[PDB]
Amino acid sequence: ALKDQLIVNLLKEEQVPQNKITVVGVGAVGMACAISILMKDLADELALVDVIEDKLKGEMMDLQHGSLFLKTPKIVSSKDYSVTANSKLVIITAGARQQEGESRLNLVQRNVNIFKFIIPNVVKYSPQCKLLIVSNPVDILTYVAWKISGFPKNRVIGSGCNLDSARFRYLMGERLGVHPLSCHGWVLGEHGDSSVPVWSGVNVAGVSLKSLNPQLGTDADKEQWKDVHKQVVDSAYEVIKLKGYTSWAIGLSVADLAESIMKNLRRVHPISTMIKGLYGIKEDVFLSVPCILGQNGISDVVKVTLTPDEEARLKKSADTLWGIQKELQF
Amino acid sequence: ALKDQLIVNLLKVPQNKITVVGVGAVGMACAISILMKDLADELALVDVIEDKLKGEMMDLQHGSLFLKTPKIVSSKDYSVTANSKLVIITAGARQQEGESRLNLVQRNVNIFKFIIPNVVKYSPQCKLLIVSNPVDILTYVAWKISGFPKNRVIGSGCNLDSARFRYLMGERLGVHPLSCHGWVLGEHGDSSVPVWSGVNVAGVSLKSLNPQLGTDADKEQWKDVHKQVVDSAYEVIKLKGYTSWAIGLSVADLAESIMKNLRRVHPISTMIKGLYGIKEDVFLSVPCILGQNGISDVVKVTLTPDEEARLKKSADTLWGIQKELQF
Amino acid sequence: ALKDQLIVNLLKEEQVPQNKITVVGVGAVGMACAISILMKDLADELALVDVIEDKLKGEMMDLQHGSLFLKTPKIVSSKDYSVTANSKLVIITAGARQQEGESRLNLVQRNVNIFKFIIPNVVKYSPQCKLLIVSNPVDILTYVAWKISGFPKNRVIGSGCNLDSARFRYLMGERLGVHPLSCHGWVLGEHGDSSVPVWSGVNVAGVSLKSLNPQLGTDADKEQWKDVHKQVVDSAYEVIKLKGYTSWAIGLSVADLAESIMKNLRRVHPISTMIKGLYGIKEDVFLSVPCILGQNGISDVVKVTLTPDEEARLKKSADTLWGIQKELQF
Amino acid sequence: ALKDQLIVNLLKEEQVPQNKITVVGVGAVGMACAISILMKDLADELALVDVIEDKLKGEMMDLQHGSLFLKTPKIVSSKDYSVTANSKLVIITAGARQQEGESRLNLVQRNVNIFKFIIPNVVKYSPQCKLLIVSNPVDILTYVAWKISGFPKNRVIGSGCNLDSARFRYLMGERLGVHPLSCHGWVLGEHGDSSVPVWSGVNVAGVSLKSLNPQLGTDADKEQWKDVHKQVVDSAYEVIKLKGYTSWAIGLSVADLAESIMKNLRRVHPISTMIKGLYGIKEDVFLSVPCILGQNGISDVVKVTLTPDEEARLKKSADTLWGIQKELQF
Ligand SMILES: CNc1nc2ccc(NC(C)=O)cc2s1
Ligand SMILES: CNc1nc2ccc(NC(C)=O)cc2s1
Ligand SMILES: CNc1nc2ccc(NC(C)=O)cc2s1
Ligand SMILES: CNc1nc2ccc(NC(C)=O)cc2s1
Repeated sequence: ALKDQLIVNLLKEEQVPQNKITVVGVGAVGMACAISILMKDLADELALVDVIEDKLKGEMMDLQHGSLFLKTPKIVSSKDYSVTANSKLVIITAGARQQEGESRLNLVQRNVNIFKFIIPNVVKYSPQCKLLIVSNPVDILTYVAWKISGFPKNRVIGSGCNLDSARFRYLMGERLGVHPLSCHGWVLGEHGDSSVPVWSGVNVAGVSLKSLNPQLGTDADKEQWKDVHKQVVDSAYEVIKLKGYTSWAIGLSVADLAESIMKNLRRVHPISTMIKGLYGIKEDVFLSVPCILGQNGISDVVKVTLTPDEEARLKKSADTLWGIQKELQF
Repeated sequence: ALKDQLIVNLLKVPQNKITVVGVGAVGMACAISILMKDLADELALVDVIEDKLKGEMMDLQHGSLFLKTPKIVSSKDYSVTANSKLVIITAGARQQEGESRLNLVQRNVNIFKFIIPNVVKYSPQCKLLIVSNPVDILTYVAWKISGFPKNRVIGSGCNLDSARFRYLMGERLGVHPLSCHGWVLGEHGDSSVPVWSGVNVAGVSLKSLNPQLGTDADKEQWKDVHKQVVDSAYEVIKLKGYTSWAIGLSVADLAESIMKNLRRVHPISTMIKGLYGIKEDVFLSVPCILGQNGISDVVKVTLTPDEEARLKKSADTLWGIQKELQF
Repeated sequence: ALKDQLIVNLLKEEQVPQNKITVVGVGAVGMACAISILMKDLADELALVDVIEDKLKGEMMDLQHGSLFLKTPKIVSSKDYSVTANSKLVIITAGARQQEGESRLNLVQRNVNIFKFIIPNVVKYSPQCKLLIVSNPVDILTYVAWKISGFPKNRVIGSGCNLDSARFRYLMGERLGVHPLSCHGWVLGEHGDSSVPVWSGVNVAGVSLKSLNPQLGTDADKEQWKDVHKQVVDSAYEVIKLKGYTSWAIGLSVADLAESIMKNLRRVHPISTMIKGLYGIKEDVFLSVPCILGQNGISDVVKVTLTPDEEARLKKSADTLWGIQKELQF
Repeated sequence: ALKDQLIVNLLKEEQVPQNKITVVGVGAVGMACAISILMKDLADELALVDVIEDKLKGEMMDLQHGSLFLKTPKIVSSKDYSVTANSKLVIITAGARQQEGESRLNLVQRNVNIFKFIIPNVVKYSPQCKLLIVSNPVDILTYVAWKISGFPKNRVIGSGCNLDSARFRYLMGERLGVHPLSCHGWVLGEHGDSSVPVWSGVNVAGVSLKSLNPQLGTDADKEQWKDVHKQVVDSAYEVIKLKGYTSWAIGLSVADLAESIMKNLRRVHPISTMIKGLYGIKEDVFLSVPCILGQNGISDVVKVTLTPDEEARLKKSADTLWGIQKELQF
């Protein structure tokens, strides 16, 4: 054989991937996660799982054909979860998505049913994985993943408000003429209608914008900064209305979270976690708060100081989400 | 104003602007890969479907926190493309299941009659990167319509075909594609030419280890690797309905050589009149040095009698189509 | 020629670089700036200039030999400033540097005299450039480079406290178990002994550490956070005491500023610019305050809200700098 | 405590890194390897070891102070090898270095002695690491580390001719007006004076320069391409004369090798390995041939077809190294 003429093999294999990531679902969100992760060099192996064989194989092939331009030497796919074995991070994007005028919360019974199959099959083959949930309603489905998997809370993460805050910071940037990296501000709570802009923390160079205008984000605000939060809440729906779905931004947001996990960075992200014990919340609610993210998932939670109004808005989001949790049928 | 309370302003054009024409799957794959390789300080998108266009723009803009391209704009109106260093054309009818890219030619020539003069109007000194199919004929057309000197009119050509060939060779050999070397030239399509004479790892000619390499007499039928290269788009189209990611990555690799003036060699579409035994204004892929002025030099690959035959055949097939077309 | 057999030239070769950077000085600082810039792919041409013929050629050669691993296709050097033609960014690292036990301010007479030569030669060949001053005392020398150059003040930028703030954020993250990217805090004023830690802006996820612990950074602070700023002031002197000089941190700091300039990012950095008009300051003092940095340099200045003590401290830094700058002749 | 007021901790972590790299030796070569590996985001922990305590701690601090600009969250140093525990890759750059005019082979007994201390300490704390030898003479010192470590030969790699081949490709590029990435050519054998340029493999776009010019690299060569290989052999001496040492190109070369290993790329590099059984070599000689390099080190060797003259040169290189190697006191 030509190969053996050209190459002397010196070593019996033992290929056990060291930085493997799995993306479950090859819809537009999942493939946006994939290309973003590939282009950030975060993994030595990428596996894709879905239920439509042809679509899955074609997406796998299309990525493989770009390998020259990449640094991820093994891209694989199967309907069978054994392909995901030894993943450090498994990203769940499968399930029904919201239509125009439909709340993400309306997706819950359909995606719970799907999760009942996906989660046990995922955790089966990857004892070291973190589970990053992207499917919606993301906060409820992170709770669901946690309950079905039996994983400890640090290992079950929801993409949560990482995108909402990125959007908030983009829109703020545009108003001030400053790059979003230098515009700081947190949208917490539900990834959806009841999210909470934390005006008290919104700043450039440590300068509190609320300190300069204490009516920031209220109806009295002459510059109507609340509209920036409204734009954040409406963003997914506006993009859905224009191009049919969203993909690129969530892909990049998920890639940003993957980077923190895979590279043990311990950056702070507003992502879905259990918050029993904070802000007077006494039940097992999952919602976005600022969490320190690394190789063991969420190891630490930042206790954001909230005004009485912000705290009320967060408890409100927490009641909403708990109310849907009480509808869950395991 | 809050802004004025916060910031003292002291000072009232982009220098590395890229435009992508067409926000179909190819176009948007180009856009995401360009954004993720930090090649541009402004990205403009142009298409004719207003809602689709604005939505893709917005979806990109929402990821800005995670990118280093501070201005992302879109419009149907080509004034948005002004001052582009590079303009990438991906628009037009796209390859369909079970059909040659050559089936798309007249309709795309018609559309280029509109797009190209509008691009030239707002960026008279850009480099044009044609991706639309059939890319070899459309690169020629772009050149004729624009009036640009030929160095500034480049087709994505066989960059991707060669990438696919090096992936497949790497999979056979257990080696990364970066370390597997080999060229697919000619048409970006069914008449492409694998230059077996050049295929090598670490400077070791595979033909030296297997003289029949790529012929019918090759006991390990490496010709099938080229067959896989030719069929690849057809199979991917059959499976997922179009191709996007590999071509976006390929186009971004080329944008990088242009924007960074790398002078790397790529098998990309250029006018081959008076080279490799060819007499008409045919564009096809040969290895070209690519940089800030586009294509400045061509590598004269030493072709076997056959490889030269296949290459002249690929040229004939294309000039066959190009001949009998109206513009 | 083999070249002509191999290659047909189709185009006359009128090369003019589009993203050229020059580094003046190939001491440890300049070469650290060089390698960091080269590894962030910010330039299509790198020019080096110094006065020691052999050292310059050797440094250039060593970089050139790495070209396969880089994406900067032309690296050149010369004593003659014609080598620097057409630069978009020129970085000045040349001049005397402080010994152990010597103030950066003690370098000023030597480095003013050298700037009288360097600055007109840079401007002669790079009429479109921004000037990034790194040579010390950086605040006074930015003022000097501005005066000599005839450039507008937006295009004459001092590396300032970009490094001091990076040190502060590193030390803070170390204490808190958080990546520096998520620890926010500004050190302003002189890049030197009179710098000001802005405790009122120090935060994680928008949470003010001073609201948590009002004594933050005072002598009554039970965790002695003032020790963090003292480590920042002393950093250069400690590293100089240990390895003889500093290089890697300042190289990375300068590369960070080069990125914002070359990619027109409009990030906010604490860098040296004129502050006449703010904080009661009447004279042409240059010091660090947070500025928006982009392709035309510093286009905007953020007005940080300072406590009375912080502001008094910033005004004293200005006074210190004016004390030396008022005596300069050039 | 302020940390606890700010942050709630969820779990006591496994603080064991997944992608740890250690650099032994913090002279110019070691620190250029360090800055390059930092800027390529290859590791989640960088450990430095050397024997001079002050210089060691100064270099650690200087790197540490740039953390904000990096994605390597822990940088540590110690003269104690406990600091290196759980390294995936340990890069040995320590020992005496070429003075001006000095042959790398002249360093051999000094560096074998240093290695009798270094290697067992490294192996104690990372029994599963790959070893990357950079110290000179690198071929013989790779043999020494292999013998002392007791590792299987796949896990003991010498940086070899990776740099010599990068230099060759740089020079060919500047001759042809092509980027080094698109110029191909292999320099094999000893990293030093007896290296062998393989003229038969020298190509652009698969076009053999020898096919164009049948006298390429020979005494008859109109254009004296052999000068190009002479320049490769002479490069380190020239740079040492000019700047006193070499650092940047070797830093970049070592980082490129680290990348292949750490990301399991399975690229081919001309690096130091045992070539017993090739080219009629009957003894445990280490020298550079093209090797497939990945997460288990050197898994495969490409068999280059050499002319009789090229093979004779290569066996000459083999004999030279074996003369010294075969009599080592250890
Ligand atoms: C077990 N049921 C399902 N598994 C999966 C896995 C992936 C996907 N994909 C999408 C895009 O929703 C859908 C389903 S439905
Ligand atoms: C007739 N003019 C046209 N311009 C454009 C510009 C972009 C596109 N988009 C695609 C993907 O075909 C289609 C057209 S048709
Ligand atoms: C008097 N002019 C001078 N120009 C330069 C340019 C560079 C340097 N080098 C350093 C490292 O200070 C020193 C001088 S002195
Ligand atoms: C006692 N053995 C030694 N270990 C080491 C470790 C590092 C270095 N460093 C250099 C610069 O040679 C030298 C030695 S000598």
